Order: sequence, then structure tokens, then C-alpha cells
Amino acid sequence: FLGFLGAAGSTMGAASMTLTVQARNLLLTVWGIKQLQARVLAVERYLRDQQLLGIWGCSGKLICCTNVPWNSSWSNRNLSEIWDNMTWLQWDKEISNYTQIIYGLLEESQNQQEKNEQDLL
Amino acid sequence: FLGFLGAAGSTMGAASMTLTVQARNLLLTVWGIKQLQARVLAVERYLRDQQLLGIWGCSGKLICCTNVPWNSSWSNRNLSEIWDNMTWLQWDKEISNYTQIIYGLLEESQNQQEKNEQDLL
Amino acid sequence: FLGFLGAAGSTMGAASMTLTVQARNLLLTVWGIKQLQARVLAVERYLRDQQLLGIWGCSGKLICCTNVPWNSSWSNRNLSEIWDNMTWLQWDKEISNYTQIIYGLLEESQNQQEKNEQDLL
Amino acid sequence: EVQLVETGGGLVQPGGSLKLSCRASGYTFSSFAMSWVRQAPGKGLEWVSLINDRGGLTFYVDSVKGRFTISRDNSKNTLSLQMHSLRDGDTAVYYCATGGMSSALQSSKYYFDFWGQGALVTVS
Amino acid sequence: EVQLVETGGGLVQPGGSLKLSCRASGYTFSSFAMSWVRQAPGKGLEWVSLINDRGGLTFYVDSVKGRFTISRDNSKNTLSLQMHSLRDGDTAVYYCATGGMSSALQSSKYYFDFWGQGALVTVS
Amino acid sequence: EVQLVETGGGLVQPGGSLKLSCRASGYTFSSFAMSWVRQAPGKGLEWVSLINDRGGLTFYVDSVKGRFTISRDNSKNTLSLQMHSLRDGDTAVYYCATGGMSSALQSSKYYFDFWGQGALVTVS
Amino acid sequence: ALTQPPSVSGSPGQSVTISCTGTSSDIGSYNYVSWYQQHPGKAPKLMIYDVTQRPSGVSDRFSGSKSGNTASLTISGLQADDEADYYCSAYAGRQTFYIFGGGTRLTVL
Amino acid sequence: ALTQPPSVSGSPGQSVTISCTGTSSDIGSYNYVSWYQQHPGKAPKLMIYDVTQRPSGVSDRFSGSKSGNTASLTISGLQADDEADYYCSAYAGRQTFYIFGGGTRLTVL
Amino acid sequence: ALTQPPSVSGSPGQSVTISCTGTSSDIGSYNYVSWYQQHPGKAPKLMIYDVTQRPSGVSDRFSGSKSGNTASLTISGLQADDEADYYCSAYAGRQTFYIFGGGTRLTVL
Ligand SMILES: *[C@@H]1O[C@H](CO)[C@@H](O)[C@H](O)[C@H]1NC(C)=O
Ligand SMILES: *[C@@H]1O[C@H](CO)[C@@H](O)[C@H](O)[C@H]1NC(C)=O
Ligand SMILES: *[C@@H]1O[C@H](CO)[C@@H](O)[C@H](O)[C@H]1NC(C)=O
Ligand SMILES: *[C@@H]1O[C@H](CO)[C@@H](O)[C@H](O)[C@H]1NC(C)=O
Ligand SMILES: *[C@@H]1O[C@H](CO)[C@@H](O)[C@H](O)[C@H]1NC(C)=O
Ligand SMILES: *[C@@H]1O[C@H](CO)[C@@H](O)[C@H](O)[C@H]1NC(C)=O
Ligand SMILES: *[C@@H]1O[C@H](CO)[C@@H](O)[C@H](O)[C@H]1NC(C)=O
Ligand SMILES: *[C@@H]1O[C@H](CO)[C@@H](O)[C@H](O)[C@H]1NC(C)=O
Ligand SMILES: *[C@@H]1O[C@H](CO)[C@@H](O)[C@H](O)[C@H]1NC(C)=O
Ligand SMILES: *[C@@H]1O[C@H](CO)[C@@H](O)[C@H](O)[C@H]1NC(C)=O
Ligand SMILES: *[C@@H]1O[C@H](CO)[C@@H](O)[C@H](O)[C@H]1NC(C)=O
Ligand SMILES: *[C@@H]1O[C@H](CO)[C@@H](O)[C@H](O)[C@H]1NC(C)=O
Ligand SMILES: *[C@@H]1O[C@H](CO)[C@@H](O)[C@H](O)[C@H]1NC(C)=O
Ligand SMILES: *[C@@H]1O[C@H](CO)[C@@H](O)[C@H](O)[C@H]1NC(C)=O
Ligand SMILES: *[C@@H]1O[C@H](CO)[C@@H](O)[C@H](O)[C@H]1NC(C)=O
Repeated sequence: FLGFLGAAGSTMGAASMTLTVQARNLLLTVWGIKQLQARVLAVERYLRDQQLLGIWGCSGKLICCTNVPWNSSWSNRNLSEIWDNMTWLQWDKEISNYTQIIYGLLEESQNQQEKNEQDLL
Repeated sequence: FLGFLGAAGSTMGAASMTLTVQARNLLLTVWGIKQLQARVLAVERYLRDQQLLGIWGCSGKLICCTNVPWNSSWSNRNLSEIWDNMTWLQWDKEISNYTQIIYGLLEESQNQQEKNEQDLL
Repeated sequence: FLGFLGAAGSTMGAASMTLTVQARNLLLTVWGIKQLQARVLAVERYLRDQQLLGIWGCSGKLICCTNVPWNSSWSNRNLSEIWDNMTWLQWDKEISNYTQIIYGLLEESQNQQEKNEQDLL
Repeated sequence: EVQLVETGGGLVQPGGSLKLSCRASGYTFSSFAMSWVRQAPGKGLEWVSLINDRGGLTFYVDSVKGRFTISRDNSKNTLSLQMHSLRDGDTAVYYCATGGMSSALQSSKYYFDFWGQGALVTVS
Repeated sequence: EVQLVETGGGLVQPGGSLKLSCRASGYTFSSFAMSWVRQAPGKGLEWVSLINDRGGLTFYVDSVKGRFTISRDNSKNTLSLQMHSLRDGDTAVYYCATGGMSSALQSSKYYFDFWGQGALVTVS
Repeated sequence: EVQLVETGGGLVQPGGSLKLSCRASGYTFSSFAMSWVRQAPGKGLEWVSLINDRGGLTFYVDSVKGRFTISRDNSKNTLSLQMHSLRDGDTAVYYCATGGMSSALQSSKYYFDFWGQGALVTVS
Repeated sequence: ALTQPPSVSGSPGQSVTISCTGTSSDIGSYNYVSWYQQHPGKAPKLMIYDVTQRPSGVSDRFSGSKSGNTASLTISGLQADDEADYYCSAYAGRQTFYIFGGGTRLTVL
Repeated sequence: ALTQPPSVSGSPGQSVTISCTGTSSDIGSYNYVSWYQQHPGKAPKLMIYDVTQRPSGVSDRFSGSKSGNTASLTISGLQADDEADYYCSAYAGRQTFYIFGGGTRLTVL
Repeated sequence: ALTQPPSVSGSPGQSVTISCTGTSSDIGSYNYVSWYQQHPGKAPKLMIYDVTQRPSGVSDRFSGSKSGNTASLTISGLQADDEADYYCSAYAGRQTFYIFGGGTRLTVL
């Protein structure tokens, strides 16, 4: 159907079915250096996102359901507005200021989970 | 026992016990650039295969059992011929034309599985 | 609390709560080449460790409990000394000579586990 | 206004099989989970089966778990219930209903919003 | 020398609720797992619940599994046990004890090292 | 032509232990899964245990699950069954048989291809 | 399952209460207790969902609540048109999804 | 487990049928129902495997099939050499791997 | 759970043995069988842990061992101060963590 970013204007729940479409598009000596820098950067950016998913316990997934509650102060909206009316670009603007808080919480709940699972073994 | 590619002439079921042997072997300014390009490429090729396993739900595995049925039209042979007589080089030639079909099916069944698992939580 | 390597002088069980602190810090043409080589190497070193965790069955984890027994000949100490008195730098020296043995055992037990899990499906 | 119309045979021998179906209209079929509920000839209501909106996940009451199959086709707006083996204890009115589950990306239901009128099935 | 002191009410009606607590001293509270054990008025000992040293993992005997909650606060050196519903069969002396589990990075226990004197709870 | 020969003691006291073994020849031992089946002195056949071709996976019938161990040594072409505790109800002829499982990379069996003659075990 | 077997009655204008008693690993732990109305010979209608909420089209004569392991349906300005059987149901977790009680017959006097 | 207790009989040259009845979460759902022949005092021999297939060395006098939850073994040109007990077994899934029925004694008249 | 109901007795200076019998998926499989001493009216004290070990502060008059599914507590130089109830307990795996037997009353003669 749609190709890369074709779902950008779609709602969040219509999109998020195309996650593999975007994931797969992330992959004279002076010209050689400029291009190696571009390629090295693409790899480094990719790996930082993968490392981050790993420490949150979401390695290998495109959709990862976590064990952190949603604070209503981050966005006081119902699922109907978020998944049926909004697009991902709009959502990203709405909660930009809470991104680092959420990320810190995700890392911490994984550290606790990982240890509890060791004690049970 | 055998080192890198030593199992190449072995049958498919004799091989496939050596998967870590091959996996571990995948890792004047002009000379510097030629070598950086070779190294950058090795990394990019490695990561594309890992990304692909990830979207199929096989991250972190060397052997991954999936939920896609085998169409007899891709290769109408019994397990005895495939695993006991054939080598992997022969097999690769036999089903070369079906590789993209199979890959598309693997991606799609994972998308469905991943969503069903979200609804169950 | 502590930042990068701040736990280096702490005991092994006090440390190992800071694993994400260290994991996240691993990420004129002549100057361009020297820096690309440094960046390419950082990526290659990172990926070798990740590949190794993968073949041991520990992909995506910071703490991975395995199915290999500990030979008392590698270090004849009780958990109390190892986790409460020693630091990781001291431990690393104590068992340096057994690292390759342990790694070989981890790879082998994973190969057996992975196959047993295929037969059960 | 929505409609749910049950169709299907109403008289079978024990040991046989029976397929019921339910045609839906007036709402987006594909947006809702659906279920079947029995009304015993002289008693109350019993839940029998539930299917997800996309048709991938099904659930059953233990008493029919190894006997009944629930299926959905979103292109025709229909449900079906395939009964097998059949017991005298399965005589009931079978109602088609909308609700029961949720899709985890929308508000939950866990209740039944709409009901059809019911197919009557007798096991002789 | 360590101390474990149970406090809490001792007389409730069936169908009600009761919270018991246990103050600890003389040892690092946070280094040990803890549990509650009942002494029936005229019989023996029964294990009821266990909590991990960090408070994240709890375990229960089936007979109270849907009724009791065990909790820990390492900043106050206290345990608590919240009883609900309450049955006549729950009349007992409730002892606070240290031990029961382990933390998998230290030697195991699987026994109880220290005991308090016990709170007496009667269900009328 | 293949052979399976059961050996092992035939008379034990209840509460004791007994080890049986089975020597195989005429086929690649390591290519097949194997099992033990009992023949009651006056009744029918009962499956007791199953071991995978590589020796890593074992399965048991509930009645011996906490008592019997099945083991294999592919370098000697032998099976063994270690009985413990022993009940009067365990008196039977114990047959060594080839089959039962599969290796998931070859055609399945789920049947027994070859049988030995059986060791007779009596619990007094 | 859930229980409440008796008939229930009262005169027009009087309120009535219909009980629904379950257990802890059922009605106690989940706040999903709907109520349905059924005139004999007709399919059931949803009256109350979740605990207290009513569907659009349902009058305010119908309300409900829960305490402990017991839920109840309240009918206020009782009408002759309320002569129907009433059933409660509840989500009982995964594995056992839904249970119902028997219903009660409401008689208007 | 599986059931079929009676003796079975017939004269040489007559066919006989030996039944094997199980349940749905057994014989109904899995097509793995082998049959074994045992002369008293001897180890069993495999006659039929899967449903209809026979091992090499087994004559065509032995065949079988299944319907619903019942399987059966058919013996055609009955011989005096068929006087053996016959057993059916079935794969019953993981956890409960195999079950057997009692066997039947075949008497040649 | 674990069993040993009788009273136990002997004169000062005589040894006594207190049994504790369990099952295989309990005391047989795990070596975690502690013993506790309780004077009436007082909280229990740990005497033996694991199988044979004693806590510091516990005298060498107390020792113990196990065989098969039966454990036992041995008291050697029996004192009048040993008049207490004795209980055995055991780790019984995950899910069922601990079980206890009834205790025995030790009478010094
Ligand atoms: C764009 O908006 C219209 C408005 O209804 C919608 O129907 C359409 O599907 C949207 N585009 C995409 C890609 O969904
Ligand atoms: C939600 O965020 C506010 C600040 O925005 C914070 O005070 C509150 O504790 C948070 N709630 C939870 C449950 O953490
Ligand atoms: C829920 O959705 C409705 C849209 O009908 C909206 O009016 C209401 O404000 C939303 N609730 C919240 C939490 O804002
Ligand atoms: C959100 O989507 C629903 C879908 O039917 C639509 O009815 C509603 O008006 C939309 N709300 C907004 C604010 O766009
Ligand atoms: C994020 O910070 C900017 C800073 O000016 C502020 O204007 C904006 O409203 C903040 N966003 C939210 C969602 O509060
Ligand atoms: C090469 O073919 C022969 C033919 O039997 C076989 O035995 C041998 O093992 C094969 N080589 C390898 C590496 O398996
Ligand atoms: C198998 O492949 C053929 C075409 O090669 C296709 O028509 C058929 O539907 C496929 N079978 C399945 C089960 O998808
Ligand atoms: C199965 O294997 C045999 C080898 O004995 C072969 O003759 C037969 O053709 C194979 N079946 C198929 C599907 O071709
Ligand atoms: C396949 O391998 C088996 C192993 O014994 C051998 O007997 C058979 O002849 C082989 N078939 C072919 C076509 O090589
Ligand atoms: C793959 O395509 C080529 C194109 O000529 C064809 O010759 C070959 O037979 C195809 N392979 C298969 C397995 O059909
Ligand atoms: C350094 O050693 C002292 C000795 O007790 C200890 O208390 C302190 O915490 C140690 N430093 C760190 C980072 O733990
Ligand atoms: C432990 O190591 C020694 C050699 O250091 C080796 O001989 C012994 O077999 C090892 N033990 C185990 C259980 O592998
Ligand atoms: C165990 O720890 C103690 C410290 O009290 C030490 O003396 C002893 O040597 C340790 N055991 C071993 C295995 O060395
Ligand atoms: C190990 O740590 C414990 C913690 O209390 C301390 O008592 C002990 O003396 C330490 N041992 C050594 C050898 O430092
Ligand atoms: C490791 O090898 C060196 C080589 O001299 C040796 O001195 C050292 O003791 C060895 N380490 C251990 C733990 O044996």
C-alpha cells in the first residue's frame, strides 16, 4: 500500500501498522570522507536507538508494552482522541517536554524487573 | 572440529550445528579510505541481517521456528531429502526464486502476532 | 547518584546496579581519517560484545542467568566474599585465565538448549 | 440503529453438527468484538464464545471448548458458530451480540452493547 | 541482639479487616527477607506469607492468597500484614520472623532465624 | 534385523530400587528416540517413559514421574531405566522399544517400530 | 456464578433494589458488572455497564452501584413497563470471561 | 484410555474388524493410531502406524482406518496364524503422550 | 504436611530422637529441613537449619540428619531445660513454600 512515511498524515492507530516501512529505511578523498561520515553517522544513530530499547526491555520489538503507568499530567486525553484523531507528528509535539521523564521511568522499571527475575531463579 | 565453512560440503542437517562458526566471522589517505569503506560495509551488511531477523521475530537466535506454513510449490521434497541429502549451497539454488515471497510472509505473520499479543495484555 | 565508573571502587554487589551507566557510554583529510577510524572501531567493538551475548542466549539483557555450573577450580570463594568484599576490577584479575573456558561453555550450552527447544515444538 | 440477525438450522440429532450465522448492519462491523450467549429453554443466560474484532483471537467457555468454533468474516459483515458433537444440554436460544472484549488501543467494554433476537437450536 | 516487635489489634468481627505490623531493630532490616507464621490457639505452626528484602516479591499460602497483603517499608524498619474478610479459622498468634527466602547473590536461607513474640488475633 | 536386549534384576522389595538396561544393535542407535512400555502380569500395555535421540529430553507417565529416571548413552548403544521407591503396582514386564518421538528435522513417528523381549520385574 | 433468585416487587412510584452477589475473584476484584433487561420472548437490553453508567437511551430511573462483593440495580420511579427479568453479569478475569446470575422477575403492584 | 474389551472371532477366510474407541482430545484430534500384535509370551509387533500405513514385512491382509473418535483394524483373509492379541494406541498430545486400550483376543474358527 | 505426633521422653543424660516424616516432592528432594524449639507461651527458637547445621548459641547437644524422606533431631545429654515442643519444617519448593509438622512434646524423666 503506502511506502515510506505514507502514513505520516494518518491517525496514530491507522499508522503503527507501517512500522516496518520506516524501520527498514533507517538502515577526491574529500568526497570519500564526507560520505563515510554520513554512513558512520547513520549506523551510530541506529545503534543508539537499539541500545535504548534494549535497556527498557524492548529489544527486538516494534511494539513494546511496558510496566510504567501514564501520568495524566503528561497528556490528559482519552484513547479515542489519541489513537483516532491525532497523528504521530501532532502527538510528538504535545508531549515533547515529557520525553526525558518517561525515558527515565522506563529504564528504572526495567532495572527492577530484571533484578526481581534473578531472585526468582 | 571444523572451522569456518568447513561444513559447506556437509548435508544441511550435519551443518546447522556450526552456525556460530560462520556467524562469528562476519564481525596514503587513499588506502585509509579504501579500508574504511570495507569496514563500514561489513557493519552495514551485518546490521541489515540483524534488522531483518528482528522484524521476523527471530532476534537473538540462530535457529528460529516461525509460524508460516511451507508451500509445497516452493520445494516439493520430504525432510529426508532436504536435511539428509542436500547441502546448503544446493538448497540455496533450489529455492532462490522464492526467497522474497517467503520473506514477505515472515514479516506479515510477525506483524499479526505482535498485535495479537498486545490485545491480550 | 554516581556517573560513569563511579562504582569502580564499590563492591560487586553494590555495583551491578549501575550497569546502564557504563553501557550507555560505549555508544586536513588526515584528521578526518583518524576520527573515522576511531568511530568505526567503537562500533565494531560494541557489536562484537553484542554478538557474543547473542550466541550465549543473553541478547537484550544486562544481567543474564545461564545454565552453566561454576567450577570451584575457577575461584573457590563463597558468595559473601565475591559479592560483598571484592570489586569488579579485583575479580577480573582473579579469573582472567578462565575467561575463555567459561565463554566456550556458555556457547555450547546455548547450542544444546536451542536445539532442544526446536524438538519440543 | 443497528441490526444483528441470527440464521441457521434449529433441529439436530445429538452426535451431529450445526452451523449458525449472524449478519450485522448499521455499524462498522470490523470495529467491534463479538460473542455468543445462550438462553436455556427455562433458565438464564450463559456466555459461550468470544471473538476479537480482527478475528485472530478466540475464547470459549469450558463446556464447549473442544466442540465449538467461532469465526468471523469482516468482508461480509458476518459471524459464524460451528457446533460439533452436540449434546442435549446444548438446547438453547443462541444470541448474537456485540461487545465482550476490547482492542487495547481504545476504551474497554467488557459488556454487551447490542443483541440479535436469537436462533433456536434443539438437540433431539 | 535483635528485636522484632509485633503490634496491631487483636479482636475483629468476621467479614472485617485488620492490619498488623512489626518493628525491627538490631540488624540491617533491608538485608533480610521476612515472613509471617501463625500459631493456632491449640495446634502447630503454619506459614502464611513471605516478602523479599527489597519488597518487590511476595508469596502466600493458598488459604489467604486472595485475602491478605504483605508489605514492607525499609525506611522505617517495618513490616505490615493487611488482613481482609477474616474467617474464624484465622484466629491465631501471628509471628513476625526474619528469614524464609534469599537474595540470589548471597547464601540461601530457607529457614527462619529470628522470631518476634506474636500478636494475638481473634475473630469473633 | 535389529535387536534390543533387556537385562536387569527381576526381584525387589517395595521401598527399594532397581536398574534395568537395554543393549541395542543393528541400527544407528543415535538416530532414534526410545521408550519403555510395561506389560502388567495379567492386563495390557502402558507407556512409562520416553527419551530423545540425543538424551536431553525426557518424558514420564504421571504414575512414575517422581520415581523413575530414564537415561541414554549413545557411545555404548544402551538405555537405562532407574527405578526407585517401587510399588507392588509396578510389577510388570518392561519392554525396551524404539520409536515414540521424532527429531523435528525428520519425519515423525509417534509409534513404536521395534521391541525387545522384556525384563520381568517383581516387587515383593 | 452470581446469585439473586427471588422475585422482586413494589407498587408504581416505589423504588426497588435488585441484588447481585458474587465472590472476591470475580465481582470483588473487577469493576465490570453490567445489567440486562429482558421481557419474555425478547432479546436482552443493556441497562447498566461497568458499574454505574447507563447507555444513551436508558432513562435515569435506572442506576446502580456496588459494595464489597455485592452489586445492585436500583429502579426509582417504578413503572408497569419495567415488568421484565433482570440479570447481572460480571467479568471474571481471563480464562473465565463472563458469568451471569439467574435473573429476577420484577412485578409491579 | 482407549476401549475395546470383547473377544473377536471368525472362520478362516472371513474378515474381522477390531474397534478402538477414544475421545476428542486424543484419537479424534491426532492422526497417530498405531496397532500392535502380540502372541502370548512374545513381544508385540507393529502392524499399522499413523492411521492406515503398514511397515514393510506386514502383509496386505492388515489395513485400517478411522472415523470420528473411533479407529479400527481390518483383517481380511483371516488365517490361523492371526491368533494373537491386538492393541491400539494413540498419541494423546504433550503431557499425556501415549495411551493404550486393552487388547482383544482374535479367535480363528 | 510433615508428620510426627507422639510425645517423646527419657531421663536426664539419655538421648532421644524426634522424627519428621514427609514425602518425595518435599523433604526427599530438598535439603532444607530446619527444627524449632518452643516452650509454651514463648516464640520458637531455631535449633537446626538446612540439615545438620546449628546456629551460633545452640549447644552441641542438638544435632540432626536425614535419610530418604525422613529427618530427625537428636538430643544427646538430655536436660530438664529441654522440656519444649519441637517442630520440623521443610522447604517444599516454589508455590508451596513451607510446611510444618505438628510438634512433639519432650518430657524429661
Ligand atoms: C486524509 O484525511 C482524510 C479525511 O477523512 C482521510 O479519509 C484519509 O484517509 C487521510 N489520509 C490517510 C493517508 O489516511
Ligand atoms: C504525575 O506528575 C506530577 C508532576 O507533573 C507528579 O507530582 C505526580 O506524582 C505524578 N504522578 C505519579 C503517579 O507519579
Ligand atoms: C474524552 O473524550 C471526549 C470526546 O467526546 C472529550 O469531550 C473529553 O474531554 C475526553 N476526556 C478527557 C479526559 O478530556
Ligand atoms: C475523532 O475521530 C472520530 C471518528 O469517528 C470523529 O467522529 C471525531 O469527530 C474526531 N474528533 C476530532 C476532534 O477530530
Ligand atoms: C514545552 O516547553 C515550552 C517552552 O516554552 C512550552 O511553551 C510548552 O508549552 C511546553 N509543552 C507542554 C506540553 O507543556
Ligand atoms: C563428504 O562426503 C562423504 C561421503 O559419504 C561424507 O562421508 C563426508 O562426511 C563428507 N564431508 C563432510 C564434511 O561431511
Ligand atoms: C502456494 O503457492 C501457489 C503459487 O505458487 C499459490 O497459488 C497457493 O495459494 C499457495 N498456497 C498457499 C497455502 O498459500
Ligand atoms: C519422499 O522420499 C522418497 C525417497 O525414498 C522419494 O522417492 C519421494 O519422491 C519423496 N516424496 C516426495 C514428496 O517427492
Ligand atoms: C540420502 O541419504 C540417505 C542416508 O542413508 C541415503 O541412503 C540416500 O541414498 C541419499 N539419497 C540421495 C539421493 O543421495
Ligand atoms: C528461477 O528463475 C530462473 C529464471 O530463468 C529459472 O530458470 C529457474 O528455474 C527458477 N527456479 C526455480 C526453482 O523455478
Ligand atoms: C569506599 O570504601 C568505604 C569503606 O567502607 C565505603 O564505605 C565506600 O562506600 C566506598 N565507596 C563506594 C563508592 O562505595
Ligand atoms: C573443573 O575443572 C577441572 C580442571 O580445572 C576439570 O578437570 C573438572 O572436570 C571440572 N569440573 C567440571 C564439573 O567440569
Ligand atoms: C567462606 O567464607 C568464610 C568467611 O567467614 C571464609 O573463611 C571461608 O574460607 C569461605 N569458604 C571458602 C569456600 O573458602
Ligand atoms: C567482607 O564484607 C563484610 C561485610 O560486613 C565484612 O564484615 C568482612 O570483614 C569483609 N571481609 C573482607 C575480607 O574484607
Ligand atoms: C594466570 O596466568 C599467569 C601466568 O603466569 C599466572 O601467574 C596466574 O596465577 C594465573 N592466574 C590464576 C588465577 O591462576
